[PDB]
Amino acid sequence: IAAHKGVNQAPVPLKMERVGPHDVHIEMTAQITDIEIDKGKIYKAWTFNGQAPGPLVVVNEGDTIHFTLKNMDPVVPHSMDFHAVHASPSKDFIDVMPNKSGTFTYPANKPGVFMYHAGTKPVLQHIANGMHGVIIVKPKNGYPTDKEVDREYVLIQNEWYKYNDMNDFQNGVPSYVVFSSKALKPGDPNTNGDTFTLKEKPLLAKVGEKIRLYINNVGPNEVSSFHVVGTVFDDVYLDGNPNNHLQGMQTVMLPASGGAVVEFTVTRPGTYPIVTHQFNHAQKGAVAMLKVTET
Amino acid sequence: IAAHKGVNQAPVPLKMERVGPHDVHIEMTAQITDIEIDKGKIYKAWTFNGQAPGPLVVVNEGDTIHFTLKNMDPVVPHSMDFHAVHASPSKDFIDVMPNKSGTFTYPANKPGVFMYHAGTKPVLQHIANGMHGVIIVKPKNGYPTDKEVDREYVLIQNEWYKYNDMNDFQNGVPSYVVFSSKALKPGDPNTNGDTFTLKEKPLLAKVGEKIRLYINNVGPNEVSSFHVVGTVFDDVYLDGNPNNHLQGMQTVMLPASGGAVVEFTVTRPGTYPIVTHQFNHAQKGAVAMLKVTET
Amino acid sequence: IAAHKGVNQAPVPLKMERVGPHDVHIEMTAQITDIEIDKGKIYKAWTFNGQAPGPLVVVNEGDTIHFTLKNMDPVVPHSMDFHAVHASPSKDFIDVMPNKSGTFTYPANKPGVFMYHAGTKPVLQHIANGMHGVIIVKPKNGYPTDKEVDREYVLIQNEWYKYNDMNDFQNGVPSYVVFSSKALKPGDPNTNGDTFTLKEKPLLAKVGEKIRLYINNVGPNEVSSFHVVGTVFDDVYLDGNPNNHLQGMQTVMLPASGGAVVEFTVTRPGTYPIVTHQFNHAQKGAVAMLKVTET
Ligand SMILES: O=N[O-]
Ligand SMILES: O=N[O-]
Ligand SMILES: O=N[O-]
Ligand SMILES: [Cu+2]
Ligand SMILES: [Cu+2]
Ligand SMILES: [Cu+2]
Ligand SMILES: [Cu+2]
Ligand SMILES: [Cu+2]
Ligand SMILES: [Cu+2]
Ligand SMILES: [Cu+2]
Ligand SMILES: [Cu+2]
Ligand SMILES: [Cu+2]
Ligand SMILES: [Cu+2]
Ligand SMILES: [Cu+2]
Ligand SMILES: [Cu+2]
Repeated sequence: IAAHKGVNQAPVPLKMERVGPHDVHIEMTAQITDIEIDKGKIYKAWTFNGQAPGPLVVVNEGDTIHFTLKNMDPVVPHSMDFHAVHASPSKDFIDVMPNKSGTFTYPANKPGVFMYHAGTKPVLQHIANGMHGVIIVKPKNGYPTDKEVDREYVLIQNEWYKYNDMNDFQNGVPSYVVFSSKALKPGDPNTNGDTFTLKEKPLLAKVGEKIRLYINNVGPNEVSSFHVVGTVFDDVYLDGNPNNHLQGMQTVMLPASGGAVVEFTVTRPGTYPIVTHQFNHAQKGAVAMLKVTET
Repeated sequence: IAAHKGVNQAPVPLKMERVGPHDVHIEMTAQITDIEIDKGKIYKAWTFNGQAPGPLVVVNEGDTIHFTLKNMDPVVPHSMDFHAVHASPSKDFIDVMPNKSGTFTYPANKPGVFMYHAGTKPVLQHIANGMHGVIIVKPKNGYPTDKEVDREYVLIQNEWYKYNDMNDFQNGVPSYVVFSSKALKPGDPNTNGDTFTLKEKPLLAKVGEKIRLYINNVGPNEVSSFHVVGTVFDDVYLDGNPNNHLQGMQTVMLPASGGAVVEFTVTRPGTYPIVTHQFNHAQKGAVAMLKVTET
Repeated sequence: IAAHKGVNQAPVPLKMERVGPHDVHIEMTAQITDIEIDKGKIYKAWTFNGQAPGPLVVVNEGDTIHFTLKNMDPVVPHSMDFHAVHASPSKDFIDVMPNKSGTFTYPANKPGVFMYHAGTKPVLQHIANGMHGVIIVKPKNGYPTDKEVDREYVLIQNEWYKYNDMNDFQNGVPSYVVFSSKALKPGDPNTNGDTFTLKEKPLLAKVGEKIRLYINNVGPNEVSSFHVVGTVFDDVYLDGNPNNHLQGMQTVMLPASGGAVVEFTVTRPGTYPIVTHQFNHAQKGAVAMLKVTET
């Protein structure tokens, strides 16, 4: 796009603050930012806050979100749809024009691990170019396995295609399929959808821990067969809803936009790959690593 | 096919009548009928009753169906397989030759939302060319959320490929992916798998209602990531069996031939898109709309 | 590969023996063996024991497996990952060099129907070339429907691509998609992933029986929409874990590496096709038959 040539807007931190016992303000940007998705390969991504997937958002079940989008894009409108919320899409998920802001308010009344993404037509173009992320809604009553979990991380799967190519987006296999991790607590990694960072800087854990991953497959196009090598999921909550409780799964099927909370024990020191078991995607970049040490 | 050149047989209405407290007669045709699947694009479909997907069939759990197929096709045999039924496929799902009729009888002893389709080899050819549809079997004891539902519709997803091209059917991406809606009660829309009708004439509902959709992904080839923008499914029954009960899902994973009953509340006036969240398919036509008014 | 030219190593039988009330020894080979995947089409497969998928392994919940791999391949390293086990992947799923042996030990503490496969990079290459199979872990307390089942078989789905072509493995549609059956008890068929054997020598059953299938979709790349024509699954246990219990499903969604125990009644004599309902795959070979006789 001519107005995007040479544009690379520095990442802006997410802003969020609680404004009542059940209300939270959230302010994100829409911005065009170079991301290295594979070694030597820069995708000039359409992003929230300069990250793809965008920044993690976490609220409590029953929170109403007062959401502000500041469109830094010089020429393309953007918008936001959170899958967490009940809202009127033709009122509340509408476009914010270049160099403008818009504020929308809506409730998050269901617990889980929800995709969010731009809702601007063509939505496929916006998601593929990098406008996706996850919002976690914490159940008012937690999960029944909460006492057993020792450590937690968030992982997101997404695809990357040929650069802003709608033909490829609709009809082509993905060029890369990738994991990223978004921070829940200080010290957690916070990375972008690329083929390498979570291999070279693996997630960390300690021998014997029960790990929880909040996961979502944001697509745009592919389903995910989520698997952690060398373990079996003790407990899985589809879409992160506590009611949806499965046990002893080797692999979790995730639709496009599909989330889960999975929990597994790592019993031995060493490095545990984390994959989509659709191995063409795994080979095209969708392998993270978890390093488990006596530390 | 030479005998299909210029053939466009007018749609014939489904016939069905109850003949006992647990027996129902059903009579459908197999016919070759031009359907506009996208603006300007006519697919000379292989159809039941001149619709693709075919007409909706609804029976009660425990009903035995006495099924008659009248093959109006001048040259191609057709047949019918209902996924609802227990039957001998090599006896009961057999071909009916051109210009002949055949009657088969079999029980529907499980509740849910079942695909039906032609069972004539190559089955891929018959389904892709348009020989698919849904039969709903109503649970003897309803669903536990029945009292909460205010309005119901049926939606079906299917793909369309290059015209009667077996190479494309087996190896090619779909050209279109589409929703249609089939009527449950007088006044309900009854449409065909196309890219536009449910956008231009959206399904209707009223602010605050709990909506139930009986859905099925008939394929032939793709899985579906079913999602309704601006809401979360309060309750989902996999394959429409009341036992298979999930809560608070943002998106429902549907295999090829996969069904569900999903229920969600629309809280605000406006237009709610309904998608497969595999966005390449959504962009190739698989977006329906639900218009929610203070009416 | 030059060292594989003209190599066709005769299948070697699986070896397994119990060595304690909760310990079992297992010894498999890695070997290069010509398999006919379709009529006239020989794939020089990378295999365990000369079968693709490899031989069936069955242990009891709580068994520790002492596993030996003898690499007969003249030049390629191989390894083994069982999805059943808790293990350190970077210690326990490591390569065995040509003409060497390696022994690894790890527990199987969860019941179900688990994929196993080579864990040697690129893992996609190893699985696609034929290094996959299933290990069943029998629940300590069986399934709640055990008393109702009259007959059991194992079925595995896998794909075959152009011969050792990593580009095709990653980016290409499968050339064949196939079922095979592995023996649970003397007299059961034991076959390889091909387009024809289970059509020409169908599985056998008797009118009125409840059949259980232990199934797994090993991929490498595709999800499976598993369906048995002319019946509905009475009971399904996702991943073969008794807790994960669904009822009355027409079709079961299986991710890549995904397993299940499904149970269905055949009510009438005749031949029942067994498919992935993603019909492009079915047309490319993924149809088995079950012949049901008054015998
Ligand atoms: O299980 N992943 O190689
Ligand atoms: O834009 N569909 O959620
Ligand atoms: O034709 N398979 O249901
Ligand atoms: Cu309060
Ligand atoms: Cu506010
Ligand atoms: Cu955007
Ligand atoms: Cu969405
Ligand atoms: Cu009666
Ligand atoms: Cu009759
Ligand atoms: Cu037909
Ligand atoms: Cu079918
Ligand atoms: Cu003991
Ligand atoms: Cu030993
Ligand atoms: Cu190997
Ligand atoms: Cu694996």
